[PDB]
Amino acid sequence: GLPVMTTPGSTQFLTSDDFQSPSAMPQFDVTPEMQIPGRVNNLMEIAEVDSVVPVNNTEANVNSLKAYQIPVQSNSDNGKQVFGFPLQPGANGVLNRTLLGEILNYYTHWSGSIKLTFMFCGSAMATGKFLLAYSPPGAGVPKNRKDAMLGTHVIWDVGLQSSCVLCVPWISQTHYRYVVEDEYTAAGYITCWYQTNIVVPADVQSSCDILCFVSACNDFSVRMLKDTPFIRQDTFYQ
Amino acid sequence: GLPVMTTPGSTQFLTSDDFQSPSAMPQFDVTPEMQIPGRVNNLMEIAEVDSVVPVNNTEANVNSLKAYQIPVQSNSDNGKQVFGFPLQPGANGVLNRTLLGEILNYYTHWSGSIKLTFMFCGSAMATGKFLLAYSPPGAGVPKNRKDAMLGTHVIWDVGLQSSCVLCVPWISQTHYRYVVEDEYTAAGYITCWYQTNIVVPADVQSSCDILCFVSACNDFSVRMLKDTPFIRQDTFYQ
Amino acid sequence: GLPVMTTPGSTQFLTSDDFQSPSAMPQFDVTPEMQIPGRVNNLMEIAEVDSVVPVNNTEA
Amino acid sequence: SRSESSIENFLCRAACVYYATYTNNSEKGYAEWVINTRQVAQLRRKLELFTYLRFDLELTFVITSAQQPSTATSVDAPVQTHQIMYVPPGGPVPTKVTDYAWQTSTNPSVFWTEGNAPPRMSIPFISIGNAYSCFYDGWTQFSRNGVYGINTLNNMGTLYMRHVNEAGQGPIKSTVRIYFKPKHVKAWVPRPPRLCQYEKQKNVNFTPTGVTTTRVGITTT
Amino acid sequence: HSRSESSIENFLCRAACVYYATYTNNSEKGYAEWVINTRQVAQLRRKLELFTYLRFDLELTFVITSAQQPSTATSVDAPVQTHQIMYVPPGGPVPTKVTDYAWQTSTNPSVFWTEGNAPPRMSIPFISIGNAYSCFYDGWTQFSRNGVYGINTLNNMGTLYMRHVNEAGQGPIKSTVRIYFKPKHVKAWVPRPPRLCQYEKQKNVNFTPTGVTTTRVGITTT
Amino acid sequence: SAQQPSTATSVDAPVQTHQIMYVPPGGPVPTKVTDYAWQTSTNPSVFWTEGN
Amino acid sequence: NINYYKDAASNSANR
Amino acid sequence: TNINYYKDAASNSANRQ
Amino acid sequence: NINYYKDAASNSANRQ
Amino acid sequence: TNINYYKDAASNSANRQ
Amino acid sequence: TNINYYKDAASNSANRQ
Amino acid sequence: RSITLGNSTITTQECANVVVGYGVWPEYLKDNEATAEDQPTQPDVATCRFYTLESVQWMKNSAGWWWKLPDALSQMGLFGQNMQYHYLGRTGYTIHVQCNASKFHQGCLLVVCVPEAEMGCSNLNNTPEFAELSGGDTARMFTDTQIGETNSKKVQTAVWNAGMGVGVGNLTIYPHQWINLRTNNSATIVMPYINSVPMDNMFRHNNLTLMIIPFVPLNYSEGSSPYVPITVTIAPMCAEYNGLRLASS
Ligand SMILES: CCCCCCCCCCCCCC(=O)O
Repeated sequence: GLPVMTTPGSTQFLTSDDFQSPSAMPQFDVTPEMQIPGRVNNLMEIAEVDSVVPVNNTEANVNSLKAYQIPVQSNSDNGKQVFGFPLQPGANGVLNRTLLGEILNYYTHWSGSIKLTFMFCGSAMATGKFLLAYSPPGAGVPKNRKDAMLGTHVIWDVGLQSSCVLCVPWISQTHYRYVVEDEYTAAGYITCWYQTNIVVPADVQSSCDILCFVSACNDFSVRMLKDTPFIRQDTFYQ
Repeated sequence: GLPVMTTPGSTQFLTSDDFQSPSAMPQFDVTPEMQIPGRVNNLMEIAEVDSVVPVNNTEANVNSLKAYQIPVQSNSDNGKQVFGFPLQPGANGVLNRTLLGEILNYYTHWSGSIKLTFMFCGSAMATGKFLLAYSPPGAGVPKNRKDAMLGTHVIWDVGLQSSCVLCVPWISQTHYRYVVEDEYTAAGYITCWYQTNIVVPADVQSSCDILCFVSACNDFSVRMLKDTPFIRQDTFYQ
Repeated sequence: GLPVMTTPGSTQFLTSDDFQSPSAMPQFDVTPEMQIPGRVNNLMEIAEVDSVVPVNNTEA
Repeated sequence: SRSESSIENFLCRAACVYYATYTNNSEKGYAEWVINTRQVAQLRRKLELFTYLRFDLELTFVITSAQQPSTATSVDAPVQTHQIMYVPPGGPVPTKVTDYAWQTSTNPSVFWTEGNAPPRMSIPFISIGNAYSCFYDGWTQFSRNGVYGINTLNNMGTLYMRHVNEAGQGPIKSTVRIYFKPKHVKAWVPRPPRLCQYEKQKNVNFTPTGVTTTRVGITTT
Repeated sequence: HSRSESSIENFLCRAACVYYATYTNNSEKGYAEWVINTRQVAQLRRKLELFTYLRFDLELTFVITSAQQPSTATSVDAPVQTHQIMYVPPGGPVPTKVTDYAWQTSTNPSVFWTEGNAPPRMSIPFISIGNAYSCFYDGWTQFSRNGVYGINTLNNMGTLYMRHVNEAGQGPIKSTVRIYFKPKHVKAWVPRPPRLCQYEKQKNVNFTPTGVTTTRVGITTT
Repeated sequence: SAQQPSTATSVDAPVQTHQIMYVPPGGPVPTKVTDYAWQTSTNPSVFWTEGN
Repeated sequence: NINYYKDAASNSANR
Repeated sequence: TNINYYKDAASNSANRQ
Repeated sequence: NINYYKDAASNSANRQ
Repeated sequence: TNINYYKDAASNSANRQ
Repeated sequence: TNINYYKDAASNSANRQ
Repeated sequence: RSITLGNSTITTQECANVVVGYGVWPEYLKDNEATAEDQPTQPDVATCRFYTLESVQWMKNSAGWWWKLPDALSQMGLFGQNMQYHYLGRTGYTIHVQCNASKFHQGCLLVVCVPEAEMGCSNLNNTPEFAELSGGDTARMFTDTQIGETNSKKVQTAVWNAGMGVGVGNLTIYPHQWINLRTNNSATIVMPYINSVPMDNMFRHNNLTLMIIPFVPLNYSEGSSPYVPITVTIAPMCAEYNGLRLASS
């Protein structure tokens, strides 16, 4: 009879506990292992994979592939916004259902840079230049190309490189940011503008599309495991 | 099945217990540490900090900065005690709300010497001399400068020393004293008297003020943690 | 989850038991000791001292 | 660090997979459940993030009982004890509260009395293949007919539940909640997360939903 | 001699009731919820507020006690009652009813505890986004210097839900959960004056001015 | 503990828990069963459930 | 870290 | 004698010394 | 002997 | 684990290795 | 592998080995 | 002697002693403690220099004054310009409160620098207004009496509680000096960056609040000059700005 004193926490079933339990099938010969391709070890391995972004969240496009298409055209003006969304990877609809956003919604905090890859799916004869800009928070969304130019930006020639990567850095007051929207963990605004109008030849369509892809960089991590809001249940499925 | 015998105290939640508990967030990567200025390691680090003493607790002055002002004036007399409070750092109203007294009110026992710093805020032309005396208990509060002069006393000449620090020593029958009032653990009386009247020239004010500061010396300690009587609640604040 | 089996006598308060218990006042700095004269270590030290005997227990 | 985003930490948290009820009244007062992981939404989606998995399990049972209405005077019920029996595919099946199968000469079973720590029980990787299959793009019959889906692979046996004590003058209804906790996990072939809400436990059947939540214009910030 | 008991660890590392709430047996929506802040109670708040920035792990102790409520049935027999405490980190799904899917806690940590046993306890790490917990915040939530002013622009710690896992008892039972915080491994910075005026609201410093100290008659009074 | 006489029907009493608080000389003192002092932020106290 | 059970399934998580 | 049983540092007792 | 608690007051009596 | 708490061999665990 | 936990010999197990 | 920084060289010096915050001299953010991955802008001379704010008058009735620090230099020169153009900022300060009277004057000021001076309201069910808490180059004043409850969005400026519900006589815990006109002419406090995060936005968060509270009131006999001003001169030190973009107040 070893003297013992029970401490608080006894008789407790903590969902996130890590205790050993006696096995119900002792000496069960598990079927040997096989080297199956594509072993995942971390969810960031998934978060680092490019996935198409529905920048055109318009109600009519959301139920179609049109959501992923960013329209571009040869226009008569100069410095017309192509698109703009806030830097809410886990909250805004543009990113919340991306691969990255889906993973983020299982966690509470996030930190790291983001790769936005833009691919010009127009004719081989089309040319043009665009301004891809990341404006940190504090100043409103850039209203004109002049405003966007004062922040982190990139000049993308579609003729030279049909694909272009904009790497949004981690510029934050804190080490992490809330996956959910908080004006404290503000993140910024991402805008695209015409740098030089889409010039096209004769007998070529002047209206083309661009595709947006999101991935996480090498300096990206998530914290505080939690449940996703995306899945909901009313009665046991059968 | 290792034989075991639970002793009294099992299934017990003692507020001041120090057992290990299972983590609810396993493998949480804490946000790193930062070298923030002003590290506190002990509450005596705070108790050692000078804070202004409201020696003039008078009903009308207590709701104004006038409480911290010790009136001094040019006089026709001598002796003429300027102030006197008992040496109850944690009980009497003069000291219990000081920095030192606030800390002492979270403990039951105290022991050590006390720094009483007196700063003269009169005109640069005023001069004078005061007797700062600590009279241990056993005899009533010193009634005249003659009586106060027998106990520990200090002659402070205002003119060479704008400020003067009196280190009230620890003269007690016991190793410690009660923070709360008890005639057993008596501390004494601290009085001040005119040693030589405040002499002032023409066309400058003859009435000046003094500020009093309380801190702990290098040999001061507190014991038996407890709740403070100062904070009170009747409902959950919202 | 270490396997354990509770033996008879658990959750028992024996007046004359000698177990360790968790302190309610952690890190309490006790007042130092003083060499007070006449320390007793055993009650036989008292029993060995001569004391007057009431041999004349007469009621009065 | 990405510590908490490892697959072990992602999946190694207890999750209620199913709960059923049984009563002290009648002789059919036993409960039963065919073991699948697709009746519940949360854990199912977490696992469906991957195509093939392999892991051990920590099973924790949360059993709660409740007094049911009665017309008798003074219902003083003693502590309630329960039996949880596992019938692997092919074993005998309890048909009544008082069947011989409950002898569990071989079938593992837990006997647990109310008011103590929930019973817990670990189980190894009990699959026939070299990994659990989360999806199956095939049939059960070689004729490309019969059954289509993961319900051709799922064959993990049944779980029966009963009161060990005998009823008195007042009925007692109890609810067992089974909790799965994958330990020592290995995953392969990740796949897009579930978008449309689940409709059936035995197949992928979905009703189409939109890609994302909507805003007005591409500039809507 | 030693100042041991006056270390910050000893000062703050004692359990303290930060909040307590109630829920009912069958009821209809008989679940409880609490947005986690440390400013609803006076004692713990003052101890923490003696410093501007803090950093520590937490020991959570739950004291859950139930009581029979009046009923009309003859001799109601209480079976042992089990409770579930679920933590919903900010952004997670929220229980809308006693029988919600959120209670499945596939990911959200939660405790299942049966009455009559040792109080459940859980340690939790330093959950802050910054390099220290902030006791005070002299700023706003919006960059337009508008919206909210104070520490409630920082406080985002998620919600804490409480329910009976047992249910349907022929007689009603009301339960009271009491949450207890105990800072472990504490680090404090920038001490500040103790609170003088009584606390008024949990979401701001707002106070009603009070005098500096208690009063005496004369400066020589003893 | 002991059941005291009562007038209503079907006393189905759940488990009883008790608190023992130590108020050192000078600390706030409970004036009611539901006082703020019972928080025992500093004052040592034990919470114990009957039957253990 | 010492394991008390003969079966690998009885072990704690691989952390 | 003080041995820590849990894999997470937050689970440890206070730094009383 | 082996002591489980950090404070000497928690130790058993000095009978040996 | 390599232990046995009881003085009689019948008290020991099964020979499952 | 049995040790004695109590300070008095009367607390020990029986003389079975 | 003198203290020369960035084209500005205040000389107020007489042996004396500069109170260096919490024992920490301001320094630039270390690569070990940073998270903002973009390279900062360090204007140095152009920003780290002595900006002298508006002067205030010390009166026989004055209760005290306060300034919020980022929003005190918010409009002053290139410090303010970088502040407007950047999302994140980090600075220490050298604060120099200058007051001079004559030998025939008397009085004493407490000059303290409160980090995180969150202030309360008179109407307890709301928070004070931005303009009530803040005064650009315009010291806001404490009051001699409790302000009214009816006031919807005003700051409880009763000095004896410092607008923070605390004991004004205990403000000495924050880095401070005394300007005793008997023996003193100025006060100099070198404050380091005080915050829970390595960098923060400079409009949304006033990391520090300077408070000048006369503990012994000004007095003087008839004839001695009656207008005694107090002049505040603050100099950013080791200023860093991150996240360049558009600007807005
Ligand atoms: C929660 C624990 C609180 C216990 C505090 C009780 C302290 C009383 C000590 C008894 C002193 C005995 C003095 C004597 O009679 O010689």
